[PDB]
Amino acid sequence: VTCVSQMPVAEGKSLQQTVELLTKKLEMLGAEKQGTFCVDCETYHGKLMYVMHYPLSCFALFENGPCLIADTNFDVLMVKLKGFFQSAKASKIETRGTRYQYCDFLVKVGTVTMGPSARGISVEVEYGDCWSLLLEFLQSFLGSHAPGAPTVFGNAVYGPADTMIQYMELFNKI
Amino acid sequence: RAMKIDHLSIEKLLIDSVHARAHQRLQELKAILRSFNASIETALPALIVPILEPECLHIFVDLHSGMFQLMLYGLDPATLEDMEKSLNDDMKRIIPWIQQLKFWLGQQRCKQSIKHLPTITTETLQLANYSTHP
Amino acid sequence: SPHWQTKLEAAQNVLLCKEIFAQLSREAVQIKSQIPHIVVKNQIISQPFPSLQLSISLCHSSDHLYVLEHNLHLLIREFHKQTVMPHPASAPFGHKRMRLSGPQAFDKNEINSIQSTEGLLEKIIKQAKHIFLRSRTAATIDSLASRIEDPQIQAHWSNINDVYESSVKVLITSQGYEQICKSIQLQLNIGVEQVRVVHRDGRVIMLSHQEQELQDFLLSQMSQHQVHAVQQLAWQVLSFSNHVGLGP
Amino acid sequence: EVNTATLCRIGQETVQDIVYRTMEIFQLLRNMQLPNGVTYHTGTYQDRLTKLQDHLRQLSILFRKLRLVYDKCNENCGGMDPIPVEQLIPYERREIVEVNKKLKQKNQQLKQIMDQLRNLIWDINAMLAMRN
Amino acid sequence: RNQQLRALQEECDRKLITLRDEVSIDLYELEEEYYSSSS
Repeated sequence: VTCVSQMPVAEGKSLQQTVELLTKKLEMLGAEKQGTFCVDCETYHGKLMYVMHYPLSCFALFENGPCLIADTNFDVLMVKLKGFFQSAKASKIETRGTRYQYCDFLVKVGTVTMGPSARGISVEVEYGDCWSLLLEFLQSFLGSHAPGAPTVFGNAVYGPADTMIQYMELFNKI
Repeated sequence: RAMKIDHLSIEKLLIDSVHARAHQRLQELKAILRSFNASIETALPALIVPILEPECLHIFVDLHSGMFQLMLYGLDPATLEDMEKSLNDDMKRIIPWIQQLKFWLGQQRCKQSIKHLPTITTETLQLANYSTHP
Repeated sequence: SPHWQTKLEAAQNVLLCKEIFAQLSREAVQIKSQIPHIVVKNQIISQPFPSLQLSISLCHSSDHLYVLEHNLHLLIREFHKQTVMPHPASAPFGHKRMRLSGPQAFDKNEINSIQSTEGLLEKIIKQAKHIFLRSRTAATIDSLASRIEDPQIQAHWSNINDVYESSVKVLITSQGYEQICKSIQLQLNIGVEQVRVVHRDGRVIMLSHQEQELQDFLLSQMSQHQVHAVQQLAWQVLSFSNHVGLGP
Repeated sequence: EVNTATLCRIGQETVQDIVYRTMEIFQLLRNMQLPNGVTYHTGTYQDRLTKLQDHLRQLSILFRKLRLVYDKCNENCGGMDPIPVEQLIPYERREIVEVNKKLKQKNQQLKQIMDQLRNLIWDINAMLAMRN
Repeated sequence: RNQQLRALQEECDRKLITLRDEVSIDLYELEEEYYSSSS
C-alpha cells in the first residue's frame, strides 16, 4: 500500500519549468485529473510539524509517530499544549502541488515548501515488496532517479507516515 | 394546450404555464435546427434532436426552473453536463457541441463495432516523430 | 379481531404514507438535473429512459405489490439508521465510519461511506433492472421462437438476486450433445449501466437498451466452435478453422 | 416393431457408455490406495470392490447387447442390400405429422405455462431480495 | 412484545427463504427440462 516516493532535483531550465515538463510527461502517460492534494511540510522541533495531506494530516513526533487522530484533534492538542511541547519556533514551510490518478495509481508532486525545495514525486500502490510494476513505471517515468527504498519490504503494515517523515527530512538538504 | 381550468389545482396552473413556455422555447429550438439543417421530431413532455441519418441525444426542459439540461443514452459525463450548462447560460454556442456529438457518435459506433472482435482502440499513436507521411 | 386497533394501525399507515409522499416530492423538486420527472399533487411519474412510465401513485379515499413494500422498507430502514448506537465514550454521538478515517486513511472511501442519494433514484434504477430483465427474457423468447431450427439456446437465472443487479448463465445447448459445451455466457444485468457479459474470453462488453445482435453473433461463432469440437470428436481435422477469413 | 434406426442409435449410445465406463473404472482404479493406509481398512475398500464388480457385470451385459445388436444389424440386410447411397450421399405420414403438430401445440401451451411459472419464480426471488 | 414479534418475523423469513430455495430447485429442473426441446 505505502508506495515509494523520491525527489529528483533537476536544474538547467527552472524549477517551475522542470515541474511543467514532468507534468507534461505524466499527461502524455495518461495522468487523469484527480484534484490537488497539496501536502504541506512545516517544521517546529524531537517532534515535528508535519502538515502533509491522504485526506488527513498528522505530525510524526518519533517512532514514525502515532498521529492516528484527525487533524482537528491534533491541532487542538497542539494549541492546548502551547509551549508545553518542545516543538513552535522552527521554520513553518508548506509544500503544494497537484495529484493525478492515472489508473489505480495516484501521483503527487510536492512542490517547494519554503521556496527552496524540489518536487517530490509520490506514488500510491494498491495492495503491496511489490516493486516489479513500481520499477517498470518509475523507469518509464523518469531517468536516473527515484531510488526510494523506504523502511519497507521488512516483513508495521505499509506505513505512510514514516515515509512522509523521511521525505520531510530533506529540509537540511538545502 | 392553453388550459384555463377554474382552480382545480394550483399545481395544474403551474403545469399549464411551464408546459406552454417550454413548448414555446422547444419550438424555438426546433426552428433553429430547421434553420441550420433541412428534419427533427417532437413529443409532449420534451422533444428530440436527431444526430444520425440511418437513437440518442434527447433534449428536455426543467419543469421547475430554467437551465434545460440534456442527456443521451451514451457516455462522457462531466463534459456533456458542462456543454449543457454553457448552453443554458449562453444559448448561442450550440452548433459546436452538435459537431462534437457528431464526432462522438462516429467514434462510439466504431468502438462498439470493434468491441466484440479482438481489438484495442486508442486516441492517437502518440508518436508524431515521422510527421511527414500521415 | 379488534376493530379500533386495526383502524388506528391503518391510520398510522396512511400518515406515514403521506409523510413519505411529501418526502419523495421534496426530493423530486430539490434534486439536480440527473433525470426529468412529472410531479402532480397526488400522482408521480418519472422517465429515466424511453419506455419507462413508472406507475407509482398515492391513492386515497377521495412487481404490482413488491416494489412498494421495498420502498417502504428502505425508507423505514433509512429512518432507523437516522435514529445503530454511536458507542460514545467522551462524546462521539455519531457513526463509527466517521472515526474510521482517523486510523484508516480514506481519501474518497469515507466520503462515499458517509451518505448518498436514495429514495426515488433507487426505485427508478430497480425498475430499470426490471425492464432490463424483461428485455433479456424477450430476447430469449424471440430466439426460441425464431431460431428454433437453430441450436436451442438454454439459459438459467441466478439465485442471489441483489437489490440492484442479478445474473444469468446461458449456453448453446445443441440438440442432445453435452460435449458441445464450448461457450457459456454469464450476464450480470444491472440498471446502473449496460450489461457486461463474458463467454470464454474475458471480453468485457456493453450492449444498448435495444441491442441484442451480440447474442446472434455469439450463436453463430459458437455454432462454428461446436462443429469444430464435434469434428474433434469423430477424423482428426486440426484447428485450422478460424472465425472469418476476409469475409465471404 | 422394427425399431431399426432406434436400434442403431441404441448401439451407438451403448458403445459411448462402454467408453465412459472405461473412463470411470480407470478413474476409480487410480484412487485405490493401500488398504491399511490411514482408516479405509475394509469399508470403503470392499465398497469400491463391489462397485467395480457391478461395473464389470454391467459392462459384460453391455458387450452382450452390443454383440446382439451387431448380429441384428447384420441380419437386417434384407431387400435393397447394396444401397449405394452411402457413397452417393446427396449434394400414413400425414397422421404422424398431425400428431407431431398437436404435440408441438401442447408443448407451446406448456411453454407459456412454464413462462408464467418462472415469472412468478423471479418475482419471489425479487421478494427475497427485499428480505432481511 | 418486541422479542416475540422479532421471533415471529424471523420464522416467517425462514419459511419464505426455504420456499424460495425449493422453488429455485424446481425452476432449475423445469427450465432444464423445457430448454431441452424446441417446438
